[PDB]
Amino acid sequence: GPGNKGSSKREAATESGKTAVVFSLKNEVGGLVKALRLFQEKRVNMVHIESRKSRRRSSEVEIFVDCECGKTEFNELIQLLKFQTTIVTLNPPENIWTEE
Amino acid sequence: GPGNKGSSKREAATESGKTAVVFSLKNEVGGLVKALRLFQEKRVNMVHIESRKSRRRSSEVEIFVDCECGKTEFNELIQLLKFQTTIVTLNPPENIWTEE
Ligand SMILES: N[C@@H](Cc1ccccc1)C(=O)O
Ligand SMILES: N[C@@H](Cc1ccccc1)C(=O)O
Repeated sequence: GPGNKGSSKREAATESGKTAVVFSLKNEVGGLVKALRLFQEKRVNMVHIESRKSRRRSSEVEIFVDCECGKTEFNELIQLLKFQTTIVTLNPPENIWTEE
Repeated sequence: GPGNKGSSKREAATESGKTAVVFSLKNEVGGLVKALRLFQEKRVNMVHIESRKSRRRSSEVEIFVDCECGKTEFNELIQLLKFQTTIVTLNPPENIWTEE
């Protein structure tokens, strides 16, 4: 039975998609690592990360995290992130582009 | 070697500048948080962060971290970062070039 062939195996996938969420936190040191460690807990790797800091004396800053993961996993992760801070923006900042 | 009790009431803002370093790590999940937690240890906040992922099947990825801190503190931090991975790129001056 086993050991016969199996040199190649195709895994099914539910198409492809991306997820992104804007997470806000205090401009404290290490605030970002606590936000990203949650992604590590769910074993979700990020593909892009960008932080924006305003000079309007804002105590809080917005950090954009882009990652690819299942929508269910994503929703669960977002719910955990929402615990730390209220997230009302779940859209990417396509308004601002970067040279990259 | 603990010092004596005292307080530094002398401060100077004569020295000012920015620091940046390119830190490379494996494309593992949570690799970035370990890199950034070191900044937290030195109480260094980052002002900009950007990660680059290639599709050339590179096991390692390069993450750019920009922060403002003392040069001495920065050098010490870099030395700690160098422990985790060899860093040969330290924000090179690609703006100018020479043909020596
Ligand atoms: N994929 C790695 C490195 C990385 C961080 C952020 C953006 C892109 C890549 C991680 O999740 O730690
Ligand atoms: N200043 C905060 C948030 C931040 C992260 C990265 C870039 C800019 C700001 C921190 O160091 O966690």
